[PDB]
Amino acid sequence: KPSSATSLTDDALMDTVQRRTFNYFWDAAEPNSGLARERYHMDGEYPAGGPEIVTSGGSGFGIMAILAGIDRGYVSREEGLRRMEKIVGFLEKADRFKGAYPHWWNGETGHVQPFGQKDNGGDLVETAFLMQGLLAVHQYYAEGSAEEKKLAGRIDKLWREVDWNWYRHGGQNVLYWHWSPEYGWEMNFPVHGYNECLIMYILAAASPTHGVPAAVYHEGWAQNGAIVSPHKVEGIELHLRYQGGEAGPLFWAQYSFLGLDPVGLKDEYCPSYFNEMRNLTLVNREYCIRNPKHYKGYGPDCWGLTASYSVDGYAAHGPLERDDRGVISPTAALSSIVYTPDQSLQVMHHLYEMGDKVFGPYGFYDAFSETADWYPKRYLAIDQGPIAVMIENYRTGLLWKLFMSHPDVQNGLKKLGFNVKK
Ligand SMILES: [K+]
Repeated sequence: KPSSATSLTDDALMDTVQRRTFNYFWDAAEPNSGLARERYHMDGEYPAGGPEIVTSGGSGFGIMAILAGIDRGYVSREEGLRRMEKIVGFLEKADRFKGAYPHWWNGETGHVQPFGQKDNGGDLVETAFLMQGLLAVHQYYAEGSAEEKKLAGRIDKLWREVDWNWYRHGGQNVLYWHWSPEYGWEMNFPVHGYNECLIMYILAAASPTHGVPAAVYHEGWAQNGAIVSPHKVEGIELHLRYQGGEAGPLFWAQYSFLGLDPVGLKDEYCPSYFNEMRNLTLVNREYCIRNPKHYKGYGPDCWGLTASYSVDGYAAHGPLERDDRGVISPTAALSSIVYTPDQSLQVMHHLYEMGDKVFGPYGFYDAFSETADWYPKRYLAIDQGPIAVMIENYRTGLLWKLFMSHPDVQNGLKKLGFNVKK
């Protein structure tokens, strides 16, 4: 029987979450650039950087959330195209470093906003998240209007300009995260797996202009098979060697899989990316259900530990006592809806039922601690984007279908030894 006291259906709940989370990128875009704000605080207080700072990677997630919105008629095609034109216009004029983008710009100036003294140039991980988004928009518009196709061409030129091979630091068989015109290679961070950065290696192999040999992946990312290290965490099998420990924060299951489709995905180092990321999600869920630190509210209907704002600032929360600060981040469980739908939907209903303190005007706020009575009315692009995109991927497979249709992406996957058997 229908009633005001009966719960939203899953579909109406997901619709509502998607509309609001889309509105984060649509209504709360930085007005000058059109890009995703790194952070947005309903309380108006910004102790560690303002809302005018725009994030390259977060904007990549956001443009995918916006694609989802165009496809559902949240906004018109025409409105959608005008936004894409604005975003691409900014990218064509903002600071770039060997065709890669910085982590942050000031949206009002187009100039790099450093994090700390030496990280004032290119960030290739962020570039990779931006490009994963941009290549999906290219495919959405490849057979569109003359105007949409024009925009797609401008994206293809940005894509072509990224010099992935530069970031090998003199032709080494690995990718470095950063490069600065001023400080060069001093950040010195070669990127080895497993962590959130797979899509970087895949896009580097995919580039039809400044692409890298397969050796860069096999030796650099996978370290000649060292990336394979089967072990159990919370009684659950993980196949991969996780950087810095036995597992990691849940976003590692998510960022590189917004456009790259994990379903039926395999390569030399993993017989199913889907199964691995599902199990990572289940390790996270299991730690929260066990709740060894006796935090309030953890359980089957409330789990999900990842990097986010935290009671004492910002922390890389994860399913290990050391990393558990009593803070649940909605993006963790919700962005894993593709891997664990029933379980992620249980969390989504339960969080929605907490009301205003957790579910705000642009969707779920970043993080909360029931134990600490800590409920910030604050958002981050990088936590918001994956909720909208992964809900869509579960519902229609939109972003996967678009990304995976890109002929360069296909060639990069073939070159690295990936196969898809669904
Ligand atoms: K109802």
